[PDB]
Formats: sequence, C-alpha cells, structure tokens
Amino acid sequence: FDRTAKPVPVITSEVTESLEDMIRRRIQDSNFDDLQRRTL
Amino acid sequence: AKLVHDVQKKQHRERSQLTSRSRYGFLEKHKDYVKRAQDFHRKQSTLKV
Amino acid sequence: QLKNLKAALKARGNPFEIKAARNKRIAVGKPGISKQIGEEQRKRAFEARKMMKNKRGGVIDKR
Amino acid sequence: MLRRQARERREYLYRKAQELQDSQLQQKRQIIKQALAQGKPLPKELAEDESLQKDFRYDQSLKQVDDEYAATSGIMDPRIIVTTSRDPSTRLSQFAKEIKLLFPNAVRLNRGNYVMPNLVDACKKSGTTDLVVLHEHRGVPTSLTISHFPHGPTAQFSLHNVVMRHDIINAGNQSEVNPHLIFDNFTTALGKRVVCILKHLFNAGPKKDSERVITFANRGDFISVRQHVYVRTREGVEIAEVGPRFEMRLFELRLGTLENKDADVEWQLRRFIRTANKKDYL
Amino acid sequence: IKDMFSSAMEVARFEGAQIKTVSGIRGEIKRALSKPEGHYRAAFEDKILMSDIVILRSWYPVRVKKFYNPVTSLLLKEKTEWKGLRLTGQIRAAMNLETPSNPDSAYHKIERVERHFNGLKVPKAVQKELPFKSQIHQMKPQKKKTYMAKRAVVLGGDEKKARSFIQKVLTISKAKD
Amino acid sequence: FEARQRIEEKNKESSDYHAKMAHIVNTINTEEGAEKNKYERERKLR
RNA sequence: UGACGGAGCCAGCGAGUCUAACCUUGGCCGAGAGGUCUUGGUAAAAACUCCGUCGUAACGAGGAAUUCCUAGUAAGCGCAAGUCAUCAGCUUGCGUUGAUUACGUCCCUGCCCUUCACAC
Ligand SMILES: [Mg+2]
Ligand SMILES: [Mg+2]
Ligand SMILES: [Mg+2]
Repeated sequence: FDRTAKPVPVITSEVTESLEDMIRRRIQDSNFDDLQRRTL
Repeated sequence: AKLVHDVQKKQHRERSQLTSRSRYGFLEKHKDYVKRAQDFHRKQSTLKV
Repeated sequence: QLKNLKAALKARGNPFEIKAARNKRIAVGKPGISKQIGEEQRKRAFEARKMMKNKRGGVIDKR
Repeated sequence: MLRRQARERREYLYRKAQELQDSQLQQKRQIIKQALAQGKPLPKELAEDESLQKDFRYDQSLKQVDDEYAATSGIMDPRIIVTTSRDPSTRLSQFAKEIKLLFPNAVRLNRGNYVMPNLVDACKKSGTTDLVVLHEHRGVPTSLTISHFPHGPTAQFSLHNVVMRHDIINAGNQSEVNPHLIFDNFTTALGKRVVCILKHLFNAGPKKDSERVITFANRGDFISVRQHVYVRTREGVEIAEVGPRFEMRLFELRLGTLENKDADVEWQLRRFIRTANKKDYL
Repeated sequence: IKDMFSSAMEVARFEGAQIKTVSGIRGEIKRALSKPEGHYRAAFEDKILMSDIVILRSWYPVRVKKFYNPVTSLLLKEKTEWKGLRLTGQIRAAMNLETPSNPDSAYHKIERVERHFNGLKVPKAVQKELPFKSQIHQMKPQKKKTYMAKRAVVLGGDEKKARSFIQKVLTISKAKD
Repeated sequence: FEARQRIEEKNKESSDYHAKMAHIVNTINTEEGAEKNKYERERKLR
C-alpha cells in the first residue's frame, strides 16, 4: 500500500556521529553563523 | 473526434449508496463535494472580512 | 559539565546516549545502540525479501 | 499605542503592496544602468518610455536581514518569555525551564488562566521581543510556537525525539554564556526565513572564546537542535553534549502574532497533496 | 473510521497509509483506537460526511494456474470430438447454478435533489463591534399582535381568486426568464 | 522502516523516468529537427 | 472540612443542508433487490448558599531521595472545540473560586563581568 508521508527520522548512533562530526569541523575551522553587533 | 472509436467514448455509469447505509442518505460524489466546499469557503471569507 | 570536562582532559593529556532511572531503594539501557541494531536487522531482512521476490531457483546446497 | 500599533501595521502592509508593484520598475532601472555602462541598446519598451528616463536621473542615485528584524538587528538584545499551555504537567514545566536556559535572555512565566489576547498585549507593553509557548502530551513535549512582537511572524514547530536534561544522572549545571550558533543546510528562501527567526532569539556578539555552541542542523525538514560545550585541544576539538536533544519540523508560519488566528499564512505544510513526499522545502 | 479492520494489531500495519473517500477527499491513517477493536483515527484534508465511504487502495498478488492439456486428437477414436476443460458458462449450466451477482454492485438511475445551504450567521460578538457603515439589519419577528394587524380588511372571494392568479403568472414569468 | 524504503524507491524511480523521457524527447527534437530545417532550406533554395 | 434529598442562583469560548450505536425475536408485502412493522439484550455548568435526615487478598493520604513554584501565582470546579503538524489511553481553549510565604542577601552552591566638568 501507499504511504502519505515519510516517517519521522530515528536518531541512530551513526546519525549522532555524523552530526557530531559536522559540529567538530565547524568549531575547528572557527566559522559560526551568529548575529553580529551593528556598528554605531 | 479524430481517430477515436465510439466505443472509447462510452458512458461509465455512477454507483449508488449501499443498502446497509441507506439510512444516512445520498452518497456524496466529487461534484456534490465541490458544492459543499465552495459554499463553506465563500461564507468564511465574509466572516474574515 | 564543562569544568568536569577540562578536569578529565587535563588528567588524560556524552551522557545522553544512556537512559537512567531513579534508584527507589542507574543506567538502564542504550537507546542509540539498541535502535541501530534493531533497525539494521530488519534492513538486511528487507534486503533478503527483495532478492527473493522474483526467483524460483536457488543453489540447493545439502552439504 | 493601540492606535499606534494599528496604523504602523497598516502602513507596513501598504509598503509591501507598493514594493511588489515597484519590483518591475526596479528591474527596468537595472537594465538602463547596465546599458549605460556596457553601451548595449535598451529594449524597445524602455526606449519609448520618456517618463522613466526623466525619473532615472534622480533615481540613478540608488543602491539582508528581514524587515521585522531589520530595525533592531544587532542593536537591542532580545527579550524572551517562555510559557506553556494551561495546567501544565510537571515534565512540560521542567522542559520549559530548559528552553529558558537555552536562550540567555529568557524568563519563565506561569500560564495559569492567562488569556491569550491578555498574554500578548501584556508582553507588548513590557517590550518583550519573543514569546515561546510549549505544549505537551502525557508529559512529552509536542509543539513549540515562536511569536515575534509587535507584529509577527508566528512560527510553529513540532517536536520529536525529545530528550530533556533531567533524564540524566549527575549532569550538573549549564553554562549561560552567550553561545555561538551553527546553522547547517538551510538553503531555500524559506530556510533563510527560519534561520532569521531562530538566529535573533540570541544575544549578538558572542566572545570568540565562548565555550557554548548551539547547532540547528536541517536534515530532511527535521531541524536537529543540539547544545555542546567544547575544549580546543592541541590536535583538534573535543565536545560534550549538554542537551536537550530534540527535532523540530515547521508546519506553519504566519504574518502576525500567535493570538491572531486570522493572520495571513506565509507558508503551511501541505500533507495531502499528491507530491508531498518528493520535495523538502527547508 | 470503523469496519476497515478487525483488530488494533491490523491497524498497526497500516498507520500512515494513504486513504480516500468516495467524494475524493484524501486522508491518512493516524492511529489505532484502543476501544473498540479495529477502530482508528484519520485526518482528512477537509471535513468528511457520514454518508461517505472511506477506501484504502491495496494490491494483492495473483498467480497463474499451471494447467496443460495438449490436444491429442489423433490418438482418439473419433479424432474430431476432443473435449477438455469446459467454460465457466457451460459448467454452471451443467450444475444448474446461477451466475453470481451482488445487489450492491448493480447500477441504478440516480436523481439528485438541488443542493441548498443555510444562510450565514454572524456571531453576535463580532456583530456588536461593527462599524456604523456595515451593521447588519436583522429584523426581529413580531409576536404581540399590532393593532393595524388586527384592523386591516382582506378582500375575500372574487378578489382572492383574482390575486392568487397574479402570483401564479409572475411565478411562471420569472422562471421562464 | 518499510514506509521509509518504499518512498525513497518511488521517488528515485520517478526521477529516472522523467530524465529518460526528457532525454528521448530532446534528442528527437535536436537531431530530427535539424534535418527538417535543412530540408526546408533546400526547398527554399529550389 | 461526610453521605442522601429538596430549594435558590451565577459564566465565557463554539454555528459547514452539518452530529453521529451494536447484536437479536418474529409478522406482512415483494419474481428478486429489498421495504415496513414488531421484538429482547449490550454500549452510551460545577463550585457555592439555604433547609431536612443519618452520624463519625488489597487498603485508611503515601518513607528515603528527588523536582517545581512568587499574584489573578499555587490549588479546586466545570463547559466547549478537536482547526493540514501532535492529540481522543488525550490535546488545546473558555470562564468560575482564589490563598500562604518571600519580593532581601551574595553567607553557601553555580554562572558571569571588570582590574568633557565638580567630587572621588
Ligand atoms: Mg494549576
Ligand atoms: Mg482541569
Ligand atoms: Mg494539558
């Protein structure tokens, strides 16, 4: 039978490892997307 | 009508409500649904105004 | 958490993967590890079924 | 004020309508500017339009964050109120506290018999920038709505895989430093709009050595939210989870405060369209 | 919804399954109700009616029967009277059986009554706080008999037959137009 | 899990089919159309 | 700081020609389809105020530990709606009755910040 919508994703250990690696790479490169105070 | 048999353009008849459910009333088809939806949307729009 | 984190790392040179209960009189399981195994086993089974869908033969090994 | 708020919104809507009408004219001027620099001839319609050419001399002298946020972007630190639905269970009250600790400038408010128009109006008086309401099911958080004052937007989210910090033993206390933000895999125009909403709940200008990082990772419309505390080692970075973990999926986004059920819908999740499964909007 | 399934365990398999009604309203199987057995909850893009019938489209495999009856007329004595499996029509006649039929499946002429919906009722709270330009004039019925209403003389007899006719003619004329 | 697999397979199948159908439509238009223009030019030359 | 009965009386949300059972006993009509009747079982504003009566196997208000909470807040009461995600083993709204204790301190526990006059 057909299904209307994708099931909600499950948080496996591999998913956390992939998510952790992205954060570690960003911090190591020191690029973060954050609001910056406007001059004056 | 070019390259079409009259057999292709055959009327498909419309079904009826089951007898076990005859108490509830007429079986709603697409046409009768569209009337229900259009009227409801027309009224809600005025309320939003 | 961080002050403990520095303390551990300077000595050497993720508590959310464990579900813990309350001791009424403690780690109870591994949601991440358990779900990965339970999810993979049905994956290889699903892989097996899609192979078996359209076959009649098969190498009949009686060794 | 009530007269002030009404007229400000009316002018702003009128500004949008004219800007949509002005969109065609803006491109017409862009073509004229390019033609002058390159020397390429103008298209026929622009050639015969004397009024535009006369206007161009004045309008030759012309030259981001979204409009609701543009006024206060990076100037005034956001003020956040985190509340719940009526008669909350204890777990939701615990989770509402965790969200409060998540945003540095948040305050928890009890919703016992507060009426929603009274709740929003009370917050508008006090200068509140953002209002957060959490719902729950059998002590499991289910929904989260973020309502920016004074005139929206109101963004609604649904939570899955919610793991509160109280579920951990000997976790300790959090760090409340202004945290760094990571927004990963937000590509579409709607995605930027969500980044724009989530970004401005935080204080601007974290310290470069700030030790708390909050990441919103989009993976098939399910925004993973994680909070980490990191220590820069001599050969890489080591991180630890502070929590809470949860997954947010947008399903509404309105041009108005959460009170106004009649506010225009900027975007909505269509689940019964035939082609629903195929594309991921965020 | 009811009567689609027999027990909650069956509903478990089909949660999230796509469904639709006769009218064309699409839906989804949300969750299995604990009581009574088999009942479940579905959310449709628009409000459905009781008279509607909800349908789930599924696919069931069919197998080809392995029947092989070579014609061997030469071996026979007649060589022109080989007979194998009979048709379903012939089999039924030999056993004196009716062609199976279902009273539901038959078609019938359908006559549709003109559809009409009730007038719009504005909530009184909204109605109270309306601008002077747009205030809806709702004229209440009168119950206390007005004196003029107790005075007016209505011509009877020859006028009555001569006035019903006017309301007769104008009803034809508008319908014609 | 079965729901997750099916939709991915269906989406992939739909993706390939459109690419293939566009592929045959475009190649027919490009090559055959060129000759038709070539023929029409020859007819104009005549 | 009860039970039973009676009496008085107070809300706000909500308006899609749309709103809603099951299983049986039999009669009659009908070619059939079915129609009608008959029949048993199963399921399915409150607080408040006044008056009258009685009368004081498991479990009798929940240990250690742990969590939350500052005014129309805690807590008690019912009434509606189910609004493309979540929800009916329930979710969300609405009104009703409405307190005690703090509103100070950095002593402990954590987090954070710092090292153009006059006067200092
Ligand atoms: Mg309460
Ligand atoms: Mg209650
Ligand atoms: Mg609740």
